[PDB]
Amino acid sequence: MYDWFSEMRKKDPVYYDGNIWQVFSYRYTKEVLNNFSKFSSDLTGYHERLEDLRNGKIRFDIPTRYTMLTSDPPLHDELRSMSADIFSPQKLQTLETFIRETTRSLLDSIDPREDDIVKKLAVPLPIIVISKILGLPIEDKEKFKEWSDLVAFRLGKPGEIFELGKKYLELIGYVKDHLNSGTEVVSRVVNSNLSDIEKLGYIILLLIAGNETTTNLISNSVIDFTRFNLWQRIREENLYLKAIEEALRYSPPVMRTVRKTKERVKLGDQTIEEGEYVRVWIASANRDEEVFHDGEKFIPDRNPNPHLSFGSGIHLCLGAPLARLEARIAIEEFSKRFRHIEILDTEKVPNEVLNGYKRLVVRLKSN
Ligand code: HEM
Ligand SMILES: Brc1ccc(-c2c[nH]cn2)cc1
Repeated sequence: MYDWFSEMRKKDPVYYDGNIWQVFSYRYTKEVLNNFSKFSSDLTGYHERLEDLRNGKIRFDIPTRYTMLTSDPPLHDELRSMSADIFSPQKLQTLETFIRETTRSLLDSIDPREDDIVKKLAVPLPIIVISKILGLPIEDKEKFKEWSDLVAFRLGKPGEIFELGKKYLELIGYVKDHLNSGTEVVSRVVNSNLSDIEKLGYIILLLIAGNETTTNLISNSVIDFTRFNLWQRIREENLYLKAIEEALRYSPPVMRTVRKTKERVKLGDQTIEEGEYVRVWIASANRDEEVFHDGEKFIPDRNPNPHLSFGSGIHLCLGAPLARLEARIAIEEFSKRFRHIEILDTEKVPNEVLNGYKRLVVRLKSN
């Protein structure tokens, strides 16, 4: 991947293959993400469908097509304003003790002789925390893991990031069943003037959409710290903050995102017609030598680090404060708890957009 990224950054940072456009450089990736009025996120016809969702002309549709992720202002801003305070660093910091205690309890379960830390640590932690945050109970741990795994790039369905089918219908039933038992942010959504379809979409987005990405950050951090032999230096030079930021830059859990042009636009030397998909490679931008000195090197105290792994602009990841907090606490506690790590076996996430591990089997020496 990354050698190809370098080639495109050098010869062809803005590339048309006869179907869609792909962007590989930092400057044009950032330009795309921030220019919401020319590069639209409404890939599912949310704006076009809004009135008939709300007046009930549209009776049946896929709830997760219609969330803030696939909308433009003002609809986007109005949606996000209902939960933006909950996910701010100021408000999340209350949760620090709960997350730290949950982490150490997950660490307890680890057989240091041989264990899968994706299965023991990285997968359960985001699910437990978001369930706490939303007041939506984990009734079946296995169902919640399966629901979290529904998240995927979906070829030919732009904007759609959920695998559908029987599992998805079960998720919907679950949310309907616990609508009225949630915390205050859930109540905001439920009591709003959104259509039922939008309400379901919104709740599912918050409950499920962030689990695997956060799991992937934790897994990728463990891999990166181990492979480049940084555990001691990070521990002793207290580099947790900047090291996790560098893991974000170097091993982005979300490799790319996409936009659709609202009008003819110019991006660098190229002219993109209206109604074109523009895929923006976060992973490649994150190594742009014009922005990051020695971009191919993992530097645990890297500074500055304006990486695009949470995006940029108005859609800048709502969960970024939360993901940073969980990851930092997970790594800190893990680092405090174990002296030595050997990677015994790995299985990557196999598909296009998500970058992380299905299995991470390690041998550890505890203190
Ligand atoms: C390491 C973990 C994570 C990474 C790398 C990540 C990445 C991203 C990226 C790149 C975007 C922008 C997509 C775009 O511009 O089209 C985004 C948006 C979003 N993310 Fe995350 N994310 C993470 C964790 C989370 C978590 C934990 C949650 C929820 C609890 C979450 C919820 C959202 C939401 C709701 C949006 C839409 C924001 C909007 O449209 O205004 N993410 N994320
Ligand atoms: Br495919 C895919 C792309 C982005 C997600 C950002 C995602 N989740 C939370 N923030 C999830 C799946």
